[PDB]
Amino acid sequence: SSLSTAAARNLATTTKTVPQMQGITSRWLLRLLPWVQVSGGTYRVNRRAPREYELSVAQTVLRTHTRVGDLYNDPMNQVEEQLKLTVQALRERQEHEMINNREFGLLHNADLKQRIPTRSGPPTPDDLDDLLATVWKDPGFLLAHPRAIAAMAREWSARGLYPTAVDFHGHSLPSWRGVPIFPCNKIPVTKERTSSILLLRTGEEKQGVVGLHQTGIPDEYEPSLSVRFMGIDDRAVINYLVSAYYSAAVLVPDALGVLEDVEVGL
Repeated sequence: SSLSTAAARNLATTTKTVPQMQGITSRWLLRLLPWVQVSGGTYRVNRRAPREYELSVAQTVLRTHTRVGDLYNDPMNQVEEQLKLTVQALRERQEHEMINNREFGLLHNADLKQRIPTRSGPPTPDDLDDLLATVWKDPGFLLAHPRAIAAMAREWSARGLYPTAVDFHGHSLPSWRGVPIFPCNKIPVTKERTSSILLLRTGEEKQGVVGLHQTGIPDEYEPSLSVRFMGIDDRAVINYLVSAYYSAAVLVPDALGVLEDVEVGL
């Protein structure tokens, strides 16, 4: 019964699948942020000396054995799958740097007048209204941690408020006064169980937060991402350099607002 079935499997093929990554998340900042093309890796912003923006690089070395690249290509190209997973990891760390970097990160490039605290510590609807009023000109969307979103929803339930869920493209999302709320785990949660909420206006024509990249680069794989052969070493390992160029820019101080010290709760 079982032995016969196993023996039969010995002459059959199993259905496998691409390696599955638990880490892969919904990189909402990359999808929502408009991307403006820069030349020479430099972008000038005339602010009321102009600020200079240099493209940062997220790069890594992909090492693949020569045997893997030669033999294991029958059902699917293993070097291509390794490249896809490498690009996915690159995009994840890009999303992390768009928020947490000390040079162009959103959490650190916010004007001191635009950062506001919470009156009591939980993210009450009053704090949401204050955050909305900070960026009062065409507010694009809110970005928060899942714990933060849970905390705001518990304040809504405690106050007897059921906010309408906006339908953004094919996705239904929570919203506050028409402003869609997007979850992002890259936003830090401190050991005191506190986080931050970001309200953004997006667009170059609206003087909002934009993303900076450079498409067209040579040896390009995906837009603004390039893969280059580096060589084979004495142990017969093929090395590839994969590089993605990216930056962020807030055109005017009022395009970004931060609600700070949000008590998400344990």
